[PDB]
Amino acid sequence: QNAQALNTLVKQLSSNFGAISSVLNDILSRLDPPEAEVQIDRLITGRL
Amino acid sequence: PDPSKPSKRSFIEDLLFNKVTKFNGLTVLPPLLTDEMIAQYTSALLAGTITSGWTFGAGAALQIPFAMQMAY
Amino acid sequence: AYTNSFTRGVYYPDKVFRSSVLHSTQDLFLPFFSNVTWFHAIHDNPVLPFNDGVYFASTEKSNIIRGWIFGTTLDSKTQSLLIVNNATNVVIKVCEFQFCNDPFLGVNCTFEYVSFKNLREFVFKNIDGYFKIYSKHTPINLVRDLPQGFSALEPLVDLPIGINITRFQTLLALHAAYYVGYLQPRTFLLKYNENGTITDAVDCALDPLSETKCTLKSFTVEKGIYQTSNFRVQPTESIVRFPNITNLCPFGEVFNATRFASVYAWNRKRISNCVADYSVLYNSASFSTFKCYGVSPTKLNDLCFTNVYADSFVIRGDEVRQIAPGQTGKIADYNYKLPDDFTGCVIAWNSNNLDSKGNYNYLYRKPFERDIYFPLQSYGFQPTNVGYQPYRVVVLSFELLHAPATVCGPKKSTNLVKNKCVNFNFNGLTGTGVLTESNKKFLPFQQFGRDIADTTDAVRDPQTLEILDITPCSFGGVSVITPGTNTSNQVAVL
Amino acid sequence: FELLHAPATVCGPKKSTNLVKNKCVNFNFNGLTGTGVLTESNKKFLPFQQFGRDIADTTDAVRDPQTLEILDITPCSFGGVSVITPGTNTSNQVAVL
Ligand SMILES: *[C@@H]1O[C@H](CO)[C@@H](O)[C@H](O)[C@H]1NC(C)=O
Ligand SMILES: *[C@@H]1O[C@H](CO)[C@@H](O)[C@H](O)[C@H]1NC(C)=O
Repeated sequence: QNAQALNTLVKQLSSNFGAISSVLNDILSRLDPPEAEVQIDRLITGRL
Repeated sequence: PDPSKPSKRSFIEDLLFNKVTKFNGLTVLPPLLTDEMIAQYTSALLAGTITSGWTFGAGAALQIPFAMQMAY
Repeated sequence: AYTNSFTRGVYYPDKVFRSSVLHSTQDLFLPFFSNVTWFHAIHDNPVLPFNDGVYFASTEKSNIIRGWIFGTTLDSKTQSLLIVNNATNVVIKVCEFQFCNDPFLGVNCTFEYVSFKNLREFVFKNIDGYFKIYSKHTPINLVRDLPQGFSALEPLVDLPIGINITRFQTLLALHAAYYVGYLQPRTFLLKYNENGTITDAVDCALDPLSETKCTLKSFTVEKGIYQTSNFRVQPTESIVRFPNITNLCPFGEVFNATRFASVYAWNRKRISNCVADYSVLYNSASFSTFKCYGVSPTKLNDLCFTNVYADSFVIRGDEVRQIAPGQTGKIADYNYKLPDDFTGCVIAWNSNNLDSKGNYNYLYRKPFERDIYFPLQSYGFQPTNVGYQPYRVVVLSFELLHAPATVCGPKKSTNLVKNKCVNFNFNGLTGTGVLTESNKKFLPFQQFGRDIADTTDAVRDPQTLEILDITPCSFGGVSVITPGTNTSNQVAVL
Repeated sequence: FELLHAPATVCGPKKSTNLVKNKCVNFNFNGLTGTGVLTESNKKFLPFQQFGRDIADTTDAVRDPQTLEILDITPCSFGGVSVITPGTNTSNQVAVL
């Protein structure tokens, strides 16, 4: 059960949660802050 | 406990241990009591049970012949 | 000469009243027990750096220090803030003053104002053009050095000077030592008493017990082990890798074409195996619009693509708005459709001085479909027709899927360093970790590997086709083993 | 526009009213609004301080912009109602806490 809980938690990092990408660095390397922040907030809400 | 092992566990305990089996900010902390320390506690409880019955629970470990302990 | 800043150089950070509370704040404070440069005025008024900001302090017996100069050159070439206190009149000016080769006082202006035994502490910082002054005057009985102790400074003045300050100098009265300490972004815990006066402080980055007081929001710490922080190793240098190709991408052949195609039969040119400099297209003033839906236009220089396609055709001016993801209309739906998940930029300019005559060669009628009483209609473009003028539009479609990148912009590569923690960039893909040799057999078509979390596991070096493993640099929880502060301030760190 | 909570030098064309103490009132101090009881206080604001704050970041006290005295803001008395009732089947009479 504990292994499953951790594996689930890690797999969630691959989710977009409405963002253009699950990868945080790919958002930052592509968008200027005024737009990057929106995509990041979507990931923060999902990951939090 | 088996004195020939790197960790003084009993034959049965070894059987039990042989049956039960990242970079994302997820880490695992060690337990305070290592398997060796747990083995020492079960050894003490077992040695107490065998040589002094229940007296070690209440107070001092009072030796009693095992057959008499069973009589009680 | 240098001295110990101790616990001096904390100020009331805001005009908010607080009392009996252990509040915590981040601002440009003097770091606790750091060194400050010690200057003398016996038998010493150099120009010092201002950096991100300055704590200043001085000790007096005869009011020798009477002023300050702030600016970049301090020589009448730029505006320089001047503060002087002569007898009972404080004078503040921000003129392009002509200062002496060695400014002292004997015993295009935008602003003017006119109003050891003594320690006078000040804080100077220059945030978005605002010169903020905090200060505190207190009686002392000490000649040798700064007194040890705590008492916080109120804000007094805030001057909207708009001056770029990089250097400063003091002004001495000649017939009083002073100290200069650099402010840094250090978080503090501040003990507001019943009167609301800050009576004690704890710099967060001082030492592990101070981290523990910052983590528990308490000036007293109980006997135990406390997880104050996470230790993470930092990178040393960056590593930038791109295919070592010098061919330039033929954008001129798209944008400066003799003739554009009609929208019913739009052209699709493939751009590949080249260096794409998008600064030219972005900086050029010839475009009426340059709107990106995929990525920001200034990131295009670092980022790179598997392929880039240029969709080239002529439309009427008022229809420019329809070439976008999420749009509908007679053009967006009938003759030229983009994916609603379209990644890229739509660039357009008028051709009123080139295609217009009338010019009847432009005809109009799924995403990227070319559809080669009729549905077919055309325009007669004339130079006398804005919304009815022809526009040349080029849509740049970018494929960012993680695969070998053929189009990479004008950025020079660096050498690659193995077995060291580094900030890497492989074909626009960035991250931080240790690049090592690997035994991971990537298939010839594979460029990137991934872990369970969808993070990069390994990469193929784009210049030399070898596989490098990416393992994040060693990290873990810190914890501070401490007896109670009633027994000791000594601590040990796990 | 700088809206940081500090003494306001630029305030628009709105007439002030008299201030009423020890009564529940809808207040507006330099554009800062809320509802509560304005009372005399012993909170020693420093000369540069205009507003005080509580743990929740709500306003604790204010300095009156016309006369520089400090007023405490305590929200007007409130609490849960509860209805003590023997079941309606027994009776429609009720008592209120
Ligand atoms: C302060 O200066 C002394 C030399 O007087 C030096 O040994 C010490 O490491 C310096 N400390 C810092 C934090 O710069
Ligand atoms: C606060 O000020 C009073 C004097 O008004 C003083 O007696 C007291 O020690 C100070 N400290 C407190 C109570 O915070």
